[PDB]
Amino acid sequence: MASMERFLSVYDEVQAFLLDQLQSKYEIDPNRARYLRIMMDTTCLGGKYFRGMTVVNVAEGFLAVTQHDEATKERILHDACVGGWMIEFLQAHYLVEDDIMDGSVMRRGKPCWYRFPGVTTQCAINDGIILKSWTQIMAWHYFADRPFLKDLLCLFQKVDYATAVGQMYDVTSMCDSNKLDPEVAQPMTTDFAEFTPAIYKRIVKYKTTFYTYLLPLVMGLLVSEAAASVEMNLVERVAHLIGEYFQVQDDVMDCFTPPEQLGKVGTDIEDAKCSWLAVTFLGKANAAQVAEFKANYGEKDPAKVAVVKRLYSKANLQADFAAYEAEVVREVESLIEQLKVKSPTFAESVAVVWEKTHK
Amino acid sequence: MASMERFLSVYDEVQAFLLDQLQSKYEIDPNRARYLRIMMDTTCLGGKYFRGMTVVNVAEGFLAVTQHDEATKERILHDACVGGWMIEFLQAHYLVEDDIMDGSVMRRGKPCWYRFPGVTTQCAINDGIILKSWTQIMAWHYFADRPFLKDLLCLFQKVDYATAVGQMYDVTSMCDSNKLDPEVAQPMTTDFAEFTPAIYKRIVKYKTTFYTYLLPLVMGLLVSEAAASVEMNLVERVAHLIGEYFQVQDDVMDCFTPPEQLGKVGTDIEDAKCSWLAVTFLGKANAAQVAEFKANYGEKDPAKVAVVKRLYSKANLQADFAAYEAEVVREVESLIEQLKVKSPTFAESVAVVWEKTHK
Ligand SMILES: Cc1ccc(-c2noc(CNC(C)C)n2)cc1
Ligand SMILES: Cc1ccc(-c2noc(CNC(C)C)n2)cc1
Ligand SMILES: [Zn+2]
Ligand SMILES: [Zn+2]
Ligand SMILES: [Zn+2]
Ligand SMILES: [Zn+2]
Repeated sequence: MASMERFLSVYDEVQAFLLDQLQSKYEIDPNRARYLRIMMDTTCLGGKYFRGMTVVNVAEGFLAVTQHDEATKERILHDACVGGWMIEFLQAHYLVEDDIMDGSVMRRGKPCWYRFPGVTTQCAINDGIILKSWTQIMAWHYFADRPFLKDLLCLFQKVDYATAVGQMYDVTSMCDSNKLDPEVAQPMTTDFAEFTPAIYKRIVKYKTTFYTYLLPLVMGLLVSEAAASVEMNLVERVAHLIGEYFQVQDDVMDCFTPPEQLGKVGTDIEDAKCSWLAVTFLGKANAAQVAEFKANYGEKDPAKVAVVKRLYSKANLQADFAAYEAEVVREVESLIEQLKVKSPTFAESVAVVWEKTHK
Repeated sequence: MASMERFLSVYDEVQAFLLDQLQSKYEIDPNRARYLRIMMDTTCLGGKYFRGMTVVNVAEGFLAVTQHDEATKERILHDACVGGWMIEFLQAHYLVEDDIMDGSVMRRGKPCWYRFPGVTTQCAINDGIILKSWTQIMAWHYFADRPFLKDLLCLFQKVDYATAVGQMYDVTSMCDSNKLDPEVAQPMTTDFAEFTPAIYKRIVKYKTTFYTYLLPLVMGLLVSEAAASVEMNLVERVAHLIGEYFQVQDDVMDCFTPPEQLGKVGTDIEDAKCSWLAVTFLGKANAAQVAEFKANYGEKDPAKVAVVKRLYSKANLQADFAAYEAEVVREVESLIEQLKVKSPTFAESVAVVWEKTHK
């Protein structure tokens, strides 16, 4: 059976299971069941399933090199699908809540969930909450007597928290740390002294890399009972690296990719985002350019936003990007190499992820 | 050591642990640490700790009748405190998010967390997320090799989901189920055909009773390894009952308790809440009263809200309340009785909860 076909089938099974359990154990009525079904489809379907499918692809890899009965192969593949869906639903949770937090308009060329006329922020905050509880209902039901249950839940829990800590670093990234105070409305930074590579790297690592890269790879290993074909410090380093690279590209596209293709009008300039472009720009600008940057950044006035774009184009950031890219390629290949010692299968799955990321 | 003193001490220890782990493992900086410390104190302290302290009080009960070394007594009491705090933090999560959802103004005579000038909805949604992840960080750290870890996490997870399902029943309680549709803005009900005792009881059971009553009692039993001194169906029924009673009283106070004492201006009338008062009023009104109810309910126009209050006063709802109260007292005492078979200690703790609730 092809992997996508399995993964999509498992969605319909898990949806049926969750909705049926609401009826049999939570006294739900059909109209509310239908609301949550539509919620689930609208927030969880329609992407490329990179994160979910990685869990499946990692598991498929170990299946080729490990002796198993047929029924075990199926159980492993089914576990990989459910685990994959746990990450997609985790992602959907974060996307629903982030869009509300940020006052976002569109997501995947369609309106954000909270904007749907019969949803509203009042319901959508809680719909996002339910998405994440669904990930745990899946794990407890499907993996009830799996040996990996404890480790899986512990990992998931750590990644979730990292993500939320990351979101916090992200939403406060235009503030001066020394001014943060729940009592005092927060001004945007004037100096941009916290627009550094290290500070940037901290936001992306917590906000994105743990749930996008670390979680699917390690979940793959857990459902395959293969945590011992790898050096966990290595899997960490390579994920944080591929993950960083991922965010550099979406920081670049937020700026220089028409809103048609982005599936979203970019507002990193006007949100005064600590993006790779602003940081890298500030690491190479002369004094007159830094002053012009500061006079325009974080302003919706389209004219000021077109000034920030001008400065980035002028400053030749594509050269910095290709330099970054060359170094990331170096480091990723070296890490892949170090992964091949213990597992060529796992190293090949990390190679396949990095490819999809790069292209 | 007195129980409150222990419980508050354990707060300072758990706060220190969580903040220290952010620094040592999540690369946090001191100013963000201070933000989250203030967040934690402002959202989690200041209440009566009924839910948290019940876990402690249940555990104290079994300590009197069970042979244990001193070090075990302390470990059990310490576990009860941490578990208690897991419920307070769960509650804080729900209060932070509900206040945002509902556009609430005050909570405990102080502004809702999201209203604080240096917070904003953008941060407060995520602060609420962190509150709930903190409950899991506590459990995994403090209860890492406890035999009850699995059961505790499973229970907590079920209660959390129930609560979120409950919130959903609550936020959609003024809609007609047959009209719910994420595509179509939701009108308030015209007929009030879903303002029934059964429908009311469904909202309160999911929204409140699981986290407020079931969770503290069962968590008490789990940390005491005493799940076998009770009949779990009984503990369920008595909690759902005391819990329902709880909501009937706060539905009454939302209306007839000055905002000074409530710690919050009530808006159940103008939110068109399925409260006990509206339901009970509709179960006894004549046709002219139902029509007047319908012409005023769910409207901020204070004059219309004063009409709804008039109708409730006229309709003699206090008599219905005392009738309800007499029946709840009957049923609770009968359940206590059925609990005494297996455990007089547990039955006495359920007696102590019901007292605090009643008074
Ligand atoms: C585990 C994992 C996670 C994310 C990705 C990924 N995300 O976006 C892309 C493709 N973005 C190109 C088309 C610009 N690949 C791949 C693997
Ligand atoms: C386990 C648990 C949970 C809640 C309560 C409770 N809540 O509020 C009150 C007191 N409300 C009176 C002063 C009107 N008792 C008690 C025990
Ligand atoms: Zn965001
Ligand atoms: Zn972006
Ligand atoms: Zn509410
Ligand atoms: Zn209320």
